[PDB]
Parts: sequence; structure tokens; C-alpha cells
Amino acid sequence: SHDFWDYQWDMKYVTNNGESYALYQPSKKISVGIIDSGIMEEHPDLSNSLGNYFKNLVPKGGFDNEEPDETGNPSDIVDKMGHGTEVAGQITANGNILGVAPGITVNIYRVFGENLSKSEWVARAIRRAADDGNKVINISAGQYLMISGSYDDGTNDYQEYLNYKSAINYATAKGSIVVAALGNDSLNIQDNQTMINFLKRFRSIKVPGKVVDAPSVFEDVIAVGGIDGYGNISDFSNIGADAIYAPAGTTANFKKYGQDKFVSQGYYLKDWLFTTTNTGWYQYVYGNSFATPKVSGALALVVDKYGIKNPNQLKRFLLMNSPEVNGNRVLNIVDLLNGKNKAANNRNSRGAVSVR
Repeated sequence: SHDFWDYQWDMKYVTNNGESYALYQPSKKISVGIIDSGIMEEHPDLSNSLGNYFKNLVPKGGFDNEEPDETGNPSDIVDKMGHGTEVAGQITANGNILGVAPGITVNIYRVFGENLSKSEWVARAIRRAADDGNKVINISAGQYLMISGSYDDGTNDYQEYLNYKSAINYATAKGSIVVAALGNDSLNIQDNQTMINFLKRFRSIKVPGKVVDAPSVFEDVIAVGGIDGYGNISDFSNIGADAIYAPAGTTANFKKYGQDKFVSQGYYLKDWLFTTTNTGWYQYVYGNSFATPKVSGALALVVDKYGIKNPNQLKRFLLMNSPEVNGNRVLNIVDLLNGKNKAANNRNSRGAVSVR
């Protein structure tokens, strides 16, 4: 039935080795809107999960006209990268691998072509996903914004921040919750000097100001970081005191041993996670982009099971029913379902949204 379940250490971790699946089966009324690189609709583990709502938000020419292949056709949600298909599998795969919520409806909002994205596109996608009735919206992508102080040009990134804020407020008004990946840069988001030092590698800063990891920073958003198979924060994961963590894997052994040994000695089997990709088959991946959908799918199960209509109530419920490992709240779907407690230009250039 599920040939590759045994490879899914990360799914076993959050489901109590499959226990959660038997506890609840979602209706067709709930969906997750996936704001990402699109999807391979014909993937055998995913095709039966596809909902009826979708939109391509990538403009003609893609990221600042570097992508002549991007047409701007609003119906073109094909995944050219793999990332969106990999994220989707974590939510809803129902076949050779299992997502957290197998077969739950997913609707697809494409904001990447083959490289980078823009907050303008992501904000439009958030609004569209909310308008289409997706009560949970997954954003496995982000960017750092310096929202005070100034770059050499005298400005900062506050306008982009405000544009996200408006979109998120709108989603909230519509009754949707947004779940977003923390970055994979090993940054404690509360340590501003360290974030400034990071930005100085990629930007020209004149007067340092407050740096945020957006859109995960917003109070109403559920920020998701990564743990490895030991339950420790992933080496690559940013750290947020108000985040929840779920399995994202680790690059610690890759970095120590190098690619040849990483592969030949099988480190990837436990260090990286096995998911659906746009070949029609599978790939090992890592990153907070793959923790985020575990939380999104779990939240969608809760929304459906308990008929939770208030997103404010929903976040409170999640945090109260997520156990602590080493001082960090981690996703546990059995606990959540049981609900014991009732409620040069670069990837980090200004304006560049990147996958996590």
C-alpha cells in the first residue's frame, strides 16, 4: 500500500509512527492553499488531492524579466522547480508516501518560475488563496526585511513589510491562517546585530535598523522552524522563541563529510526527508519549507475536525497542544487532534523572495 513509508522518519516523528492517520479523516470542505513554485498535478500520490482553485501570480518575464519563458498566463501552475511539488507531498501525499493529512484538498498558487520571487506576487497570492476559501495558507518561502534604519540609498524595506501586513490582515479578516517557514540561515531572529551582520554580506547598509524574517514575523502568522531526527533544532534553521518546530532534516553531516561520503554511507536516509517531486517520483530534500507543510496540514485537520472558524483561536489551540522538546514546541499531530487543552544581486538582495 505505502511502499516508502519506512523511509519517512520525519512523518513517523509527527504522527507517532502512523497513529494520527487512524484518528481522523478530513472532509472535502477543508483545503490548504499552497503558495510556492506550483505543482506537478499528475504526480500519482498527489493528483487525487487537487482542489478546484489555482492561480499563477508570476508575471510575464518572471523575476525582473530574467525568465523569458514565463508567460504570465494565470492558469499556468506547472512546477518548473520541484519545490512546490515537494512541499505539497508533505501536506497531502496519499500513496507510495504519506503526507500529514493524506488526500486533504490542496489549491495551488504559483509565485516562482525557476528562481526568485517578489513580495508583490506573494501578497497577491495570499489574498487570492483567502478569497478562494482556503482556511490554511502555506508559505514555504520568505525574505529578510530591514524595516527601520537605512541602506546607502536612504531608504529601507518597510513598504514591503506593510504590503505583507495588509495581505495577512486581509486573510485574517476572511478567516484564513497563514503558516510560514522561518529561514534556513541559522539566525536567531531576536538577535538583531547578528541579522544585520548577515545582511551586510548581501546589501549596503548605512544605518542599521530592525531586521525581520517575513512573512513569518507577523503576530497572526504561525512561524515554523526545523528540527532534525534527534528533535534538536536543525543546524540550518533560524530560531524563533514564538515558533513551532517540525522535522526539516539536517545538513550537519553533509557539511562534515562531503557529498560523496554523505551519499555512500547513507547519511541522507536519516538526515534528509523523502518527498514527492516534479519528475513524477521522489527526492530527498531538507529545509524549513518541509516542516511548514507538516504544520499546515495538521492545522487543516484541526479546522475540519473541530469546525474552528476563528484563526486567532486556531493558533492558540496549536501552541497549547504542542509538546516541548528541549524547550522548543514541536508538532505532534496526535496531541493536536486529541486537543486536551481547549481554546552583486543575490538571493538575499532587497526584494528577493526565496524558497526555504
